[PDB]
Amino acid sequence: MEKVREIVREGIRVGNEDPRRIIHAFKVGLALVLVSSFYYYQPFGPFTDYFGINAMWAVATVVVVFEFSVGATLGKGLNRGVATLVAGGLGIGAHQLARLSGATVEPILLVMLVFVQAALSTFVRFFPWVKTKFDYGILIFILTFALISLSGFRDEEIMDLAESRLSTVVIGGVSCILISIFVCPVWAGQDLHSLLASNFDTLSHFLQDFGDEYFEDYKVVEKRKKNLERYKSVLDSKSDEEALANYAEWEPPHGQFRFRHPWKQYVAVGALLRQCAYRIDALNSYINSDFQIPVDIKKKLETPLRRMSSESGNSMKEMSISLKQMIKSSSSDIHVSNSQAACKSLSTLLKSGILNDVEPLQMISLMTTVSMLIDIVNLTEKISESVHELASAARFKNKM
Amino acid sequence: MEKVREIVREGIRVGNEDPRRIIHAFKVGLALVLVSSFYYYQPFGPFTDYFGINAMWAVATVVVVFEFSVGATLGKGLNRGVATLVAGGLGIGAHQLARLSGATVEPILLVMLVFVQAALSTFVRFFPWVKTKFDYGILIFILTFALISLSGFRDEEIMDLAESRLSTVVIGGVSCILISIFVCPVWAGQDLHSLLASNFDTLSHFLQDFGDEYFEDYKVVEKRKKNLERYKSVLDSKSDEEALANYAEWEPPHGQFRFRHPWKQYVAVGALLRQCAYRIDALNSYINSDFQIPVDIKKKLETPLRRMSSESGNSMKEMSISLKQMIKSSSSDIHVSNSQAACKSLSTLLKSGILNDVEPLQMISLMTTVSMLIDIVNLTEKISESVHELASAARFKNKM
Ligand SMILES: [Al+3]
Ligand SMILES: [Al+3]
Repeated sequence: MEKVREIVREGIRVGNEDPRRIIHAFKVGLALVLVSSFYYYQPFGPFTDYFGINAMWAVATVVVVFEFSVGATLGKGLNRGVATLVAGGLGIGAHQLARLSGATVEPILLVMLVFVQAALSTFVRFFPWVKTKFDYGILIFILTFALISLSGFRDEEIMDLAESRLSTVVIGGVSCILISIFVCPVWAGQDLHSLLASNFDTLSHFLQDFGDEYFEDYKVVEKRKKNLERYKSVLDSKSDEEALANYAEWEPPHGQFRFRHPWKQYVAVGALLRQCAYRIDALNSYINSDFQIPVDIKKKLETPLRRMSSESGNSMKEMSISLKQMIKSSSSDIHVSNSQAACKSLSTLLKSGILNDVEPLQMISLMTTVSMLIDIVNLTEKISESVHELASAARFKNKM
Repeated sequence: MEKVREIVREGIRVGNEDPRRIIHAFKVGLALVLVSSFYYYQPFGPFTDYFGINAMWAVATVVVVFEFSVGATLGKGLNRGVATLVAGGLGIGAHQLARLSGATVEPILLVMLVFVQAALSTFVRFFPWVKTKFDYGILIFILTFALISLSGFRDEEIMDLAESRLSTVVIGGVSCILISIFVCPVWAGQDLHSLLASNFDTLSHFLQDFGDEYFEDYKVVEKRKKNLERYKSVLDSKSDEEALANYAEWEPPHGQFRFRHPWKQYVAVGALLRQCAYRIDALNSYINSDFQIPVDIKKKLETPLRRMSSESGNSMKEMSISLKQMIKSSSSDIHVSNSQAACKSLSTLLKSGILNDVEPLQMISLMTTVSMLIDIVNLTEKISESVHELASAARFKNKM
């Protein structure tokens, strides 16, 4: 009874985190009902020959092929389709040759050709190009060749069997793709777009909050969560960006997104934000340490550090705003030039010799923080140029 | 002809990088030949009822289940086995109930139970626990229930069909696992162990080379590769560590490794090395910059920075040596205490005021480098304690 309560509240939070998981769970069952009723009630005619010979394979296709995104099922469906076509042609050819050879060497020769192909294709599944794009196609290539060659049929039956396999894969895959595209779509390109703009938002949050909280019992643990967990969620999402980009390359043009859309540029901007998260991680550790400088030693540098941190935070905020609405923007340029002027003001402040009355270990912590902020300012200048190049590549609208 | 040359040399380098890919490609074809000859020649008797009714499903199982590691195929095989057992029992039960209800409502009630289960299981595939361990088991659960419920057989035939499905999954999976375990094994626990010791080695390489090359046309690009690519290979391997740990939790005890072996501690030590790679990344950027300090300004600090960097490099080297031979070691403690004494010597050197005749922008770069080295020294102290706790958890041998 107790673990029943735990699993129903776990289901409650999994559904509450994204409700499109509930709609995807209904779309899978709808595709199963649609495919099974097509092969049972047989609408236009009582099809025979290869049409209604096998119908468990259509349900196998729909269960395997359906996926949460649109590019995920389109990738699985197109891989399964072309692999079944090619391996079906090679399977009919293998049965022709092995029948032509002999009558008792025929199971021997067929199992040797299956050994050779499997070995050949299992080695090709370690190539990096085939690994990132078409690994499932090579698996279905092995599978379909070994189904057709190692069956116990003959020169007509094999032909019917190959056609049946090809036709039931096409019907199951097309039913999956039409329900995926036309009911409630979950585009992976929109999820990559939203994940990028959310990452910009969390970094802007830390920069403004560092501009305040650098110069100050459960509230300490609350702000500990609010600082640490956000940029630590940025660092652990290299893989999510990689996966959504591989899916979003498969999708058709929808809405605002053009047919050609630069997803590799999205992963490049994600990598630059991860470098900013490295520097933000270093700052956080120093902030949370126990060895803290006396506060007025920071208060003699409190002006241009506040200006640098706040203006780079506003630059990240304006870039996230311009990516959420897909426009070309020029607010980030003004907020970047202000941080550049603040860095030059700090460089003229440091020659004034205001740090000649300070212990050098405090100077170690102080010059670490100044170096981290200068690095983050130059990094946000790079991300501003890169987001501008992404905004011209995707042909964002020119409204502003 | 030209792309043929390109693909054969790509195959040459893919085989040369790891030759166990060639042996795995032979093991897959051997499992296909073994399974197909078992179902064709039918050794002990001409089995009937459920034994030789279906034999394409054994080859489907062997193609899908076989994987490069040992824990990978053991995970796929055990997931497929228990999912086929449970969904077979529920499928026979569903056909019993739907036959008991009516005679014309029976296809309607069967397709509604398939809709409910698919919806129920596709929602559970978003849980994080089920996602990291048993996602393929839930997929085979959907598949086997929908094969048994949506067939056109009746009260005896269904029973034979369920048993046949269960028996051919067990035979294909056991043939895969015995060839995987008993021919040439590729253990994923040994690959995680070797990947950890290699990561320690690349970090030790950078620390010694930084101790030399901090104080100095294609040779510049050569050492650019030799510095940059190593620690950048450390940073991009969070996922590899995660995947090999999930596989290595499935494996039986082999050789030196005990039945209980702490793979989560391996991923914890990998995370601490990734923090060291963050700090090493910051140092590299400064080293490669164009704004360089005049060299004698570094040469007045050249002594304890050399001692700190070299002793932490020797500590990483001794930890990698002790992890390659699986012993408990005490060389890392002496090499850590030397770096601690060097840090205190630097702290007494900085109070002497040798940095009062230097421009403060040069002091910014200098105090950045000193802060990075102090952070790396304290980090290697943490990794030394954590590798000691891993070395007692796994009960390494006490030879030294
Ligand atoms: Al015909
Ligand atoms: Al019987």
